[PDB]
Amino acid sequence: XTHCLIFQRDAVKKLQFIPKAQYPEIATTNLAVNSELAKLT
Amino acid sequence: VENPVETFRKLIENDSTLYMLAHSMFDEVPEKAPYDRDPTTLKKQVRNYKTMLYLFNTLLTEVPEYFLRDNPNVPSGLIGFPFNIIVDWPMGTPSGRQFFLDTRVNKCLKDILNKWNEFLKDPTAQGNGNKGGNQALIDAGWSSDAAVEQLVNKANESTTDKKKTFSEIFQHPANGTQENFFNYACWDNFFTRRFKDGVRPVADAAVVNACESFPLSFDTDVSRRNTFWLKGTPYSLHDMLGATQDERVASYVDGFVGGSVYQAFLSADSYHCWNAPVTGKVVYRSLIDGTYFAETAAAGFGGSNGPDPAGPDVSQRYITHIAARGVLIVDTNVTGGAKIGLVGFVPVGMSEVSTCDWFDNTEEGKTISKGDVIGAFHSGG
Repeated sequence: XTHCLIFQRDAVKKLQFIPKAQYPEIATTNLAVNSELAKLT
Repeated sequence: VENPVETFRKLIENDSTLYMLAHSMFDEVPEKAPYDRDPTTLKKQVRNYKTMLYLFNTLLTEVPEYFLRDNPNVPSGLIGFPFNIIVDWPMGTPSGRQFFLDTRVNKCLKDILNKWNEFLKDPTAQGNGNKGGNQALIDAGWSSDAAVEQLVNKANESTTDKKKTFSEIFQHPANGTQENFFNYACWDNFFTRRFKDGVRPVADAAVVNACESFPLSFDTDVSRRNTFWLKGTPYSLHDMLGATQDERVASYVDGFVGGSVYQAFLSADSYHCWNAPVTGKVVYRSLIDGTYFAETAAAGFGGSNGPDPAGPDVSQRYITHIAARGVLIVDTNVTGGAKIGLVGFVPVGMSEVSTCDWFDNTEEGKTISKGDVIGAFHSGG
């Protein structure tokens, strides 16, 4: 297996996470490694 | 020079408290079905530590068995985890929880599982010819249609660019086919296999997924230190990052106060390597010794979500604070970086998948590029 990614408070203000990651109960499959997790806004 | 299973036997038998716990953690497992059998339901449940040790010693020269080939409908949570199968119900007892939190027990388990890893990395399968390691995989059922289809399906579930065959997805040695289990020389090479070029393209986004993994939690506004043992397991940065034992990480704990923690789970049939989630300069890297089979009280017998048939599955937030794990802190406020400050990556072991292997490109002071392979989990301690 398990792992965490940790982000700073000021950085989270600038980032849009994908919903499957930010709201994990909605996820039904793996996320693909190297694919988008968060983008700058 | 001593067999690490024998060192463990001596630890148990030469300490009165551990001797007590090593009986009580089995006595506290109910006699009645389904606990008369291990969680796979395929074998009787082990009821004493001597049988446990006998099996641990035997397992030192076994790869995990793909038991779903001949038993497709039984619980599959422990595919890959032969030690876990033996201790899964004991882990869920009050005495078992105490036993698997003992630092000396966990040093012994570390040494046993690392001896196991030596075998899993051995292309001879301990002296059975240059193909011994490969043959052990085939004998264990991994080249069956059931296993290969499972591995292919799991890889395809995360992408729209679906491939028909294992060989289009994962790198493996030359002349590999299903019949020779893709000529993987040993379990370790199969376990840490790489994707073929272009199968996992790096996205333009500032942050990409570091693992082929299933979202678990996303927590905002996390605290410096917290009561991670209470229901729901609030994250405790101070404990997770190891500021307990390394003052050098304490400034990074402070800098993550108010930040966000995202957590995701890697299944046994998923890719197990680690890829850089961001571009930046490594400013801190550590490995932290800890537990293997420690799970929550809620995950045990009488617990509100227990006993877990595949512990520590439902305890994943909890074990980020105590399990064998690693820490990487990347500074993205550098040339070529996304300028989103410091990003942390904390791989956390589960049971006998607890070898946290940082590749040399993550040495403190090096710059990693988003999408670079930077390490891997291995079966081991």
